[PDB]
Amino acid sequence: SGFRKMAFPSGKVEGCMVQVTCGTTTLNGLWLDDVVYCPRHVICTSEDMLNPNYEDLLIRKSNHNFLVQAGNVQLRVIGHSMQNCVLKLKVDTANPKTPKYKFVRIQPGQTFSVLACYNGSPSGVYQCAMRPNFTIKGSFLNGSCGSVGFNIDYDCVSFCYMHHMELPTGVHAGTDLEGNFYGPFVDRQTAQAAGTDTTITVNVLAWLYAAVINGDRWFLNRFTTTLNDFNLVAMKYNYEPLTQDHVDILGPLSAQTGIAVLDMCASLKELLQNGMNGRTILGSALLEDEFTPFDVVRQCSGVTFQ
Amino acid sequence: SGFRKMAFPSGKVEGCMVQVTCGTTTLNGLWLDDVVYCPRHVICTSEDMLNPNYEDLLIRKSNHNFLVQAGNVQLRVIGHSMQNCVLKLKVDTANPKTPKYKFVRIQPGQTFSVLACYNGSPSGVYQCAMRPNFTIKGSFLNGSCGSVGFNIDYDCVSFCYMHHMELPTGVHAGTDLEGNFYGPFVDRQTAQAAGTDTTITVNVLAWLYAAVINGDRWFLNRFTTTLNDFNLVAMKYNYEPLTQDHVDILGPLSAQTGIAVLDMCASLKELLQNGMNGRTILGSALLEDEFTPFDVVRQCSGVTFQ
Ligand SMILES: *[C@@H](C[N+](=O)[O-])[C@H](C[C@H]1CCNC1=O)NC(=O)[C@H](CC(C)C)NC(=O)OCc1ccccc1
Ligand SMILES: *[C@@H](C[N+](=O)[O-])[C@H](C[C@H]1CCNC1=O)NC(=O)[C@H](CC(C)C)NC(=O)OCc1ccccc1
Repeated sequence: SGFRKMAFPSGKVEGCMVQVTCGTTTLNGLWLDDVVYCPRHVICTSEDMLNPNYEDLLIRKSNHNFLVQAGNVQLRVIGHSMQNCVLKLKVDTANPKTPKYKFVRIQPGQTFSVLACYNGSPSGVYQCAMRPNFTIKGSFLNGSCGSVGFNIDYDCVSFCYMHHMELPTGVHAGTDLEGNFYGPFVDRQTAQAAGTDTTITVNVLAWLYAAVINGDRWFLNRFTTTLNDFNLVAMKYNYEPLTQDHVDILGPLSAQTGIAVLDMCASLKELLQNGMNGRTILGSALLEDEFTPFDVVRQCSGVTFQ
Repeated sequence: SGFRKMAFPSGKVEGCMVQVTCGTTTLNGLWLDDVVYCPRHVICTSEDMLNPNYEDLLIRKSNHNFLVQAGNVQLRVIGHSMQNCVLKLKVDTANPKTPKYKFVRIQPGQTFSVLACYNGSPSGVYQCAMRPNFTIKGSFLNGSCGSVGFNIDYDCVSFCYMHHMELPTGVHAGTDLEGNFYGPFVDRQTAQAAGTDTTITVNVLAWLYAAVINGDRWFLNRFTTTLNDFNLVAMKYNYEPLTQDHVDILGPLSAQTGIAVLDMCASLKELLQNGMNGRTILGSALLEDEFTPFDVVRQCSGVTFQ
């Protein structure tokens, strides 16, 4: 028993991290087969940052301008292109540690693991959700750009995130591995504010099922609700609407615990209206929204990779 | 910026996990050089568990009785011994992925990363503290025994924990890699209760410094306290006494922020006596005690491994 914010094992991704330097800027790249992927802002200087012209900046760069190191091994760059906000550096050596992989664009509300890197060396690993406003609440300092987000399914690494920037509010924004930003953000030091965030309702319900599976059941009340009546309460507390698709995704947890999803909704309604009155759930004094239903089933059933 | 419960990258440890089966029980082992380390209760059956006689049980086992697999590769066992509560299985193949490593016995209040494994395959990674009562608050199911705890310092893996059991209260207990239990626990299904737990005061102070470094400063008050006056308040709230050694360990964070440790103690005193009145600190509605001062400096300075 027990329930923790668990990251995926990072070993498959650690083998792909390199250091990319162009001029004085050094940041991380992802080395898969004979390609290194990194944020295109590696080619900016201090006072390009307001509105860089990335195409003009790249045209002035040759292959030798890019210094790529995998540990203490130099990788020779033999070609470069730009795809949206990522650079693709073709190198003369394929990564012998390239895992089975996929590039995925994740939906808001989904979770992934972040491998935070500096100078191409891993610092740590933690679990993040793509917030409804397309930001993540991470831990990133100068030098962390090109750190990636991923999920593992059996033997396959699904890369979903590459780190580019921190908004003046302290939340984080980045791209998929095709270099399209999540949300309405640009790789410029400009005015750009995150949308109002909302709480991921299906995740909160998943975590309450996790609480029940682990023996924390004090919040279960005796009532039921309709989906429409629940959603009127969700709206008032800045929660996302619960859809029939979400009800269906919670079906396995409902079955395991014997608690109908609309009965769990009535318990959540009471928590939102009344608070927790000093009580914790799975050691938290707040309602947790960064566990998906699939995260809960994985952790509560002991799903392994490969 | 930002502050997350960050685990160490797990790749160095993932390469050492194997499956050990003796009879019907399958669990995890740690494969370093030509030795596999695993909990000795792999040799028990269902109705040995109340008071197993491990020496008599092992005497009945030969090398072929132990089936060890590293992925889909069988490792042939060529010798076995027992050291305290761990088995050491000598194998015919040295692990080619053996990292630089050390066996350490950690002190209560220190943190480590856990790589949760089933059938010798990694499931996930999370950060734990050794509680003052020598338990950990983990996430472990049947099949997780032999999962290990570790810290990484540069290139060196310090193994500190091997998982053996869950107490009837839902907290977790295990050994160092010499097979000595942390705390007064035994590898028997007997009556054994954890001591009353206490909150790790130096860690709470470290996390309040982390909050200040990341811009969450609402709780800083204008007062100071003496160490003796602070400790009278700590005792009442079931916090550990703060020692001069702890004051000294908090010196780097004090310097960075300009807040004297006894000034931070006066802010913590007010939080304990008055509560947070619905306010969060680094997204938490409770005082967090599973970050060491060294964890905070590592995360806030971007320390990498190798
Ligand atoms: C990565 C750049 N790199 O590693 O070279 C960096 C991401 C960091 C900065 C601190 N927190 C992060 O998440 N990205 C940028 O610096 C980015 C560059 C633009 C061309 C997109 N700008 C940015 O994030 O500005 C905000 C900021 C900078 C420095 C400290 C705090 C916030
Ligand atoms: C590991 C055993 N294994 O993998 O084969 C297991 C640890 C688990 C059980 C569920 N939670 C854990 O942390 N350890 C034991 O089963 C242990 C064996 C004794 C000989 C020490 N006994 C034990 O933990 O009893 C409590 C328990 C068992 C099963 C479910 C919940 C609690």
